[PDB]
Amino acid sequence: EDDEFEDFPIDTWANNIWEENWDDVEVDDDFTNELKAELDRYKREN
Amino acid sequence: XXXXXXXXXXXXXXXXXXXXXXXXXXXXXXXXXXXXXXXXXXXXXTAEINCFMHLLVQLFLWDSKELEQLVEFNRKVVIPNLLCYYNLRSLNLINAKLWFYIYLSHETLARSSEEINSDNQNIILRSTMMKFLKIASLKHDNETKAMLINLILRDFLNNGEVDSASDFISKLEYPHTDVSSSLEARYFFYLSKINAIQLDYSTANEYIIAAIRKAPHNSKSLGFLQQSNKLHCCIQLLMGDIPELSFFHQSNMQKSLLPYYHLTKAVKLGDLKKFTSTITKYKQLLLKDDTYQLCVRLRSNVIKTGIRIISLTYKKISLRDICLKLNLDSEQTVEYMVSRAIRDGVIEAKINHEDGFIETTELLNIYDSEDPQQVFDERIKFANQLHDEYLVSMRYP
Amino acid sequence: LTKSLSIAFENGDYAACEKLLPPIKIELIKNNLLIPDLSIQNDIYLNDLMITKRILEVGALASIQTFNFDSFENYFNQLKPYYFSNNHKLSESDKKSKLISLYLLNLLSQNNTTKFHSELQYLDKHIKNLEDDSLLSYPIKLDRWLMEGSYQKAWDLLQSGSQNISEFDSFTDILKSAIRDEIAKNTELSYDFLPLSNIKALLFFNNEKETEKFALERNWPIVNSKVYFNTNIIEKAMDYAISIEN
Repeated sequence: EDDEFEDFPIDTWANNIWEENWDDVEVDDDFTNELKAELDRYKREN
Repeated sequence: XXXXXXXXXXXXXXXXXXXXXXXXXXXXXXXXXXXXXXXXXXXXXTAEINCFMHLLVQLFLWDSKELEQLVEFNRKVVIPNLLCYYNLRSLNLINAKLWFYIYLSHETLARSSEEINSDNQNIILRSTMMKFLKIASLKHDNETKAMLINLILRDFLNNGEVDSASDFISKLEYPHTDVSSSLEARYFFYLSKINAIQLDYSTANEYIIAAIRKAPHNSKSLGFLQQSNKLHCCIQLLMGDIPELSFFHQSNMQKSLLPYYHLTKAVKLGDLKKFTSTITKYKQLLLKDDTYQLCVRLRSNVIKTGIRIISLTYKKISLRDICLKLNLDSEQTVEYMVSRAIRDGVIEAKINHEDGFIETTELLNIYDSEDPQQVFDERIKFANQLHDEYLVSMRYP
Repeated sequence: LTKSLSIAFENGDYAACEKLLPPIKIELIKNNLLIPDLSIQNDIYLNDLMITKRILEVGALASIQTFNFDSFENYFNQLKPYYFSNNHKLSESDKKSKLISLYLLNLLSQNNTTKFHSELQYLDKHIKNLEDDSLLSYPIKLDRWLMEGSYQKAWDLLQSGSQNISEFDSFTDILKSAIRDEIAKNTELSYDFLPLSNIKALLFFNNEKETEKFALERNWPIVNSKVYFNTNIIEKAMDYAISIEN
């Protein structure tokens, strides 16, 4: 019960142990940096 | 020498299902070959093995990478040979491996150069394949039928004809019972596909799922799974159901799914410009298969997502702001799009026009009243006849 | 006969074309048993196919105004080998560029989406030299915008068919209505309450009275410019029981 599948070639190319939620790989990295500017930006005005 | 196997393979010439087994090792019987070993058959001469040795010629060439006289061979030789095999019943099973290659190089030949001689040739080709598709259909050889069917389907989709193939299926009955699971999954594959392009999704995920089940695995059977799944992600996505990450991490295949893994990140977020940008990024990559024009349909789905998220995260929003979050030009654009989303059973809102803000519907208490009675009742009954059904199909012991 | 069609379309009257076709259909039955399907791929044969194309072409173009739509699909089906057999000489006629687009648009008019996208996939590998969509963006784009659900651009295309204008104006009047119900069928569930001027704004009326024409046709009760769009428990118990003790 073996056939070559020569018709479907395996793709040719031109060249984290924990399971992830997507938002794991959201990983937008923003908040740490955006925050500080938000905090101080605020309290300079008040 | 090694030709003993060729003689030992001829010891498989006794009767009936031996051929099946005969084929199995013959799958790997092509590991060693020589032109002088060709002279073996020269000394070996019967016809029922004549076609088979022609198989060995094809296998020899295609593996040897020379396609010219392989197809040239298909014509000049196979046609004389083809007539003889028609009388035989056993030969039809053997020829399937034959046909499997016949089309192949020809298709592969199309990737060498463009000529209308290839056109007329392949018109003849398909024509024949339908001819003794009918002939074999009356001869009731399941395997060679299914194979041939698959080959002409693959022809329609190397062409652009989904419809001709569809109505073709409409008049088809498939040799279901006795098959090769690989051919079965080639069928379910093509089937699911064309059934999808026609914009009916909910039956496509079925046949492709079966193309996952019925397919073998090994190390060779990969590319079929790689390719299929490259489709399966598309259907799952169009239908509106995001696939889970582990679907994008499975085996070697995970290197190929990458653009799709850049689509869902685009889709789930519901941010159009990122989507479009990605489509431009990977476009050419997505063209090597035809999943492309499937994927470019998502522009509907993406926006649906955008609306649904803007809904779940806000009770009521001025149209202005939705139009900002979705980047769109005009509010007038919006309430067309949102008015659409509502009808589709997505948002469950209403729209305040004169102030122009969407308001999403609430849960409105009512527990102390009898509405939970009605609701629970419907759910109950619909649980019963599930129980019923599962006891009606239960009868078999 | 062979000059009769020349006199029909060169005549310029498409009812003269129309009823002038059936008498040609017979010599197209014999010649049909001769010329079409072009299997011979013969070089000197070029004349037969050259004429034949234009024959069916005015078959379709005439078929438009005459409501004969499906028929020329047939013709279009019959035309398929001609433009889609690769050649520079065979596939040229601009009646292609307008005709195909006409056909796609037909498919939209009939709300057959399956056939439509199937056709997209078809045309793709042939036209694959395709630059944007030159004329053909009209039906395509016309489809994508209503797929997404942004109509205003679509309606705009309906205003933009007049540049290349042909009798698909009729189709326009089809598609136009085909859109409005949508918005209607949309807005029915959208929100219950509209000022008449706003209905005019949505449905792309240039008229105030066409509105309540439509709304009556839609059965919408109208208030002065402003429209509005709108088992005992014991039993249940015994029901659960009798369902259990079967």
